[PDB]
Amino acid sequence: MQPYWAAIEADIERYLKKSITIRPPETVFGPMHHLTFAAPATAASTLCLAACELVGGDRSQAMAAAAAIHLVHAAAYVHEHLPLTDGSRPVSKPAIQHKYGPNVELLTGDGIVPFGFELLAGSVDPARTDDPDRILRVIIEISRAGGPEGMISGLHREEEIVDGNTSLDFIEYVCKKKYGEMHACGAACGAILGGAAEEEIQKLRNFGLYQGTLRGMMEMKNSHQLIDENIIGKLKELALEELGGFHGKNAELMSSLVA
Amino acid sequence: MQPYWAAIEADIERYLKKSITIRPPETVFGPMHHLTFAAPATAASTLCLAACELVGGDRSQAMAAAAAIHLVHAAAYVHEHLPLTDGSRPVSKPAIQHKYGPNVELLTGDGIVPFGFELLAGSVDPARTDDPDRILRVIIEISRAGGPEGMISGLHREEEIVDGNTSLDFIEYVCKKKYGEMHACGAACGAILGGAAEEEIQKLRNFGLYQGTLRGMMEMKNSHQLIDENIIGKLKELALEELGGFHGKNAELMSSLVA
Amino acid sequence: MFDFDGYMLRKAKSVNKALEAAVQMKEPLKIHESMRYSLLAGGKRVRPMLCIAACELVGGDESTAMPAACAVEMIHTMSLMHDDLPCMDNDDLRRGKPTNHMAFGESVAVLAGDALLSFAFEHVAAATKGAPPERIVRVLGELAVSIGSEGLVAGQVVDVCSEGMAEVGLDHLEFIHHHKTAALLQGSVVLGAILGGGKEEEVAKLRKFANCIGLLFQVVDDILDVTKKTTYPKLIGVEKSKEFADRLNREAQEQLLHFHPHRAAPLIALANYIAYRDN
Amino acid sequence: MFDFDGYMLRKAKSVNKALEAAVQMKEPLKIHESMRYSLLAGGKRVRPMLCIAACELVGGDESTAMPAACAVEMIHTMSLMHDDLPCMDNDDLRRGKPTNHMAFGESVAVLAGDALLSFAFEHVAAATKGAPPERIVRVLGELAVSIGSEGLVAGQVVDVCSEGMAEVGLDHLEFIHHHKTAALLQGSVVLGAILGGGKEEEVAKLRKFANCIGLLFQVVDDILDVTKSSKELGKTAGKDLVADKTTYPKLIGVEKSKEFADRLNREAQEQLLHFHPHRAAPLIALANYIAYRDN
Ligand SMILES: C=C(C)CCOP(=O)(O)OP(=O)(O)O
Ligand SMILES: CC(C)=CCSP(=O)(O)OP(=O)(O)O
Ligand SMILES: [Mg+2]
Ligand SMILES: [Mg+2]
Ligand SMILES: [Mg+2]
Ligand SMILES: [Mg+2]
Repeated sequence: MQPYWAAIEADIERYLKKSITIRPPETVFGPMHHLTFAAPATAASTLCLAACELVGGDRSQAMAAAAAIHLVHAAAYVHEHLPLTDGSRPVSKPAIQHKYGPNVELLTGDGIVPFGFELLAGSVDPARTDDPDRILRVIIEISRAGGPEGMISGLHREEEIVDGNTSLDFIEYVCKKKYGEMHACGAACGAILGGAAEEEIQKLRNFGLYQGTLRGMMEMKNSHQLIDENIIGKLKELALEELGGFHGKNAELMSSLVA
Repeated sequence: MQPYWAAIEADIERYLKKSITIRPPETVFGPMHHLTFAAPATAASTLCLAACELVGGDRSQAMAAAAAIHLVHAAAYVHEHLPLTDGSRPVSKPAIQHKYGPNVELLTGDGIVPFGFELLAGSVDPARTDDPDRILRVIIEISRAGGPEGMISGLHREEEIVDGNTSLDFIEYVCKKKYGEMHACGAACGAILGGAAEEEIQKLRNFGLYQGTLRGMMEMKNSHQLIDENIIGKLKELALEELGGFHGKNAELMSSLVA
Repeated sequence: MFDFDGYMLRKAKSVNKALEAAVQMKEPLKIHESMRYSLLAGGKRVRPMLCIAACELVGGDESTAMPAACAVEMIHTMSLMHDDLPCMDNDDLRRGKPTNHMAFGESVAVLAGDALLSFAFEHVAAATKGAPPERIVRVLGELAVSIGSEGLVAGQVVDVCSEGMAEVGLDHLEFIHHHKTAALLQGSVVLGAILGGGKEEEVAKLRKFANCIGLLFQVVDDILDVTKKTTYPKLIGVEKSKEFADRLNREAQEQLLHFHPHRAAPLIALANYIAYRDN
Repeated sequence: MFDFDGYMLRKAKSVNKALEAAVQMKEPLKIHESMRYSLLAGGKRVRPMLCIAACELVGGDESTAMPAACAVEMIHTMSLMHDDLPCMDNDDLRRGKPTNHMAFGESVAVLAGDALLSFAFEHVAAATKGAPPERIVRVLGELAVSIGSEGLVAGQVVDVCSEGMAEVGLDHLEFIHHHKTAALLQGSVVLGAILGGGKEEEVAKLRKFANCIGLLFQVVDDILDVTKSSKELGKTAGKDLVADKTTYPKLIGVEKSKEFADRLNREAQEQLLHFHPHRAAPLIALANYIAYRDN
């Protein structure tokens, strides 16, 4: 990836390590710490800091939210790769590595999601006026994007993808749900915490939606290549359009993320 | 009550028969007329005329919408009962008889649906200034309720029901989509065409939504009996509660089918 | 005109874009997947073009007519999905790809088709901006009339009902063609023309142009099959079929004599393309 | 004179009616069917009642507390759904019906559990009316701390990871019970106390009280696990028997266990003396019920 994005990503990693310190009970915090970083990095998170900067604010205003987004995603990744006895989830080729047993992964997943809201409720600075109304709004975006009508519908419908007999349209929908909504949430939260106006939030939201969707297709391309650049050009186009109206030292970086 | 609801089904029927004249080519209108009338009537239309009068309008101001709702309903009925080659749609134990072949039933339903919209556009009285907006709004309401989001969705999920193996939650949902959406639509349009304010329309829409789910849930009791009466009352409760603010006979006569 | 092909291609493009945005994948997924499968399969988008061209012809803009353009392609598409069905023409392919019911089942093909039909009314009704309410209702009135028991569906019933009595005369063959093909083109040009704010006189000329090219297409099509059941050649011979095609084309063009020459050009250019197609 | 059976019956009807409205069937149907199947199957609603009673106690009303009350019950529910899974306690009966995974599959049970967890935060955040924004935020943080790696989840993980522990110190057995069970009850009493406008001292006193009944609740759970049948409890009872699990009926036997619950109740009610006895009657009642329930 590009220097700017990798640098933003590294600040989230630093912020996460400084926030999750292994302590007793280690049997609890070791898995919590390991599993947070074992989940893949997600742009819905760096996008939150980036969106913030673009509209005004300073990246520190969106850190807590960016960490929360990563954590909600981290929890979902852990659960979707969970060893399930009954063959309920189409035994996915993935076969990722597992340092801990199913029970500890299940539970750690369950402890990571609340940690996200904790940092958010506790990132409330006495010296910030509109702090609580925006944090609150962001908690709502996050819990919705990680809920039953968001990322969860995406994971659920993804179990119905039969390798090379499922259409591109369906796959794009699963990526929209599974990655698009979280990205849309990240750019919007950043936009919110930065201080933009409704019109910009929706623009950045719409941008996140398309970009996360395109990103999911990329990670799905390595799977079954039917992916024409017709699908990708489509989403790339849809993304940049939403960005029309932002110009400057980042509003070309935000553009680079898709270009 | 008793004879009021009948004079209503009869007025809607005399308007339909006056609107669909068998004539050349009979190959086309024979089936169109037959199928419109062989379709069980739907309370969604009744409900439309009653809500229009309930709010003060004249029964005629809602006749076109009421007939359009029956036509949309009739088309779906014809289509949900098509003998199909592939075992797509489970075999209905109570099989309707067919006086016409599959091709003619399918095409006829395609001609019946637009005839309802034709009746609506054609009912605009140029000497009545509020006519276009109310009728426009009504066409949006009916096209949405008989569309992929409404009735079509219930028709489609209906096929997933296993007779002795399906929860009541799933079923009530299929009924809210298959019948509720349309009934809600009927009461809402009746109120719109009658001159009611937004407050009255929503209340009426809500009532219809609960009424149809409830009435469709009986159509079902015939079939799968797990026919709890805890859902019947949970719904009429929510229904009869929407009437609150409205009192009298019709303002509590609507509370006559919820019996 | 210059570059008629490039012009049809810009139109198909902005229309495809708008179709994609109008019908997104969503729950229930199989219904929506089936709707896009056939709607977005790419085709010439002639109907949308007619609507848009007619709107522009009388001063309107593409933007106002777009929902209506998408609508007529919607109708067109579901009429094809229904027609491929086992109980209809029973086609397993269309343009080299599995037909809609073969991909998703007959039930979804039927239901998705129905969804495209009511959505056409909804999208026109709810997405049209730049038109007064009465104009939009009139336009919904013309769509219903052009695809119902006196338009497309009539032409489709009478045809399935005449695949049995091979003694069809000129008048009967024209009935089917006018209803099965011209009615919906007539619908396209009328919505565009009305949404565009054209006079009643203007609407009538456009209605004529469509009926002429609608029939022009089936006639020409019969001529080509021959120089490669009832057909124009079995009924009146190729010579007269050709005379007829030329008359249809000339009449179509006569309708356009009074509009601005430059706005009329795409329509005149489409009539000639229809008349001279080699294939 | 306080009619506890009457008070709870209506509080629970009121809580059950709001849980059904907050989680409706909608696409994707199976996920939602799975959420309602376990959420509305039928718990006692101790946590949501505790939340509502603490809010009313410090001056507020049920309507301001109802969404958080529902939220604690959402999170409570998913925690049982996940606890029942084959990789966890692997049970077949919960609230009198087959466990969620057995009826929808393990996949949906995990996902719907996760759905309930996230939605409890959405719901408290978006539906609470009658509370300043900083107050809601604050309550969301209390909720988060009480169900995470310093609360519910920490208790649960030390639980499965200490199931071979035969050298189970009481300090270890208290860590488990305080966290896997008392942490969620405290949060329930705290969300209510804060949402009702309570002053820090009242919050602190109710937190202490809540820690008491919270521990009492688990001791009592362990004693029913051992003196009642599965039909009775509504869930699979007796597995804690076999395993090397750290229940109280282990380290002191049902008897020395009962006396202990007795001291806890008293101790909790002693914290209620901070409040006017007429206003504390409901929480006093909820406390004896926690001690005396049969299931
Ligand atoms: C002992 C714990 C921590 C949980 C089971 O609690 P409950 O006894 O409250 O069960 P339900 O009533 O909700 O079903
Ligand atoms: C404390 C939490 C989160 C779950 C249940 S603890 P447990 O398994 O000891 O008791 P039960 O399953 O309720 O029988
Ligand atoms: Mg045909
Ligand atoms: Mg065909
Ligand atoms: Mg357990
Ligand atoms: Mg257990």
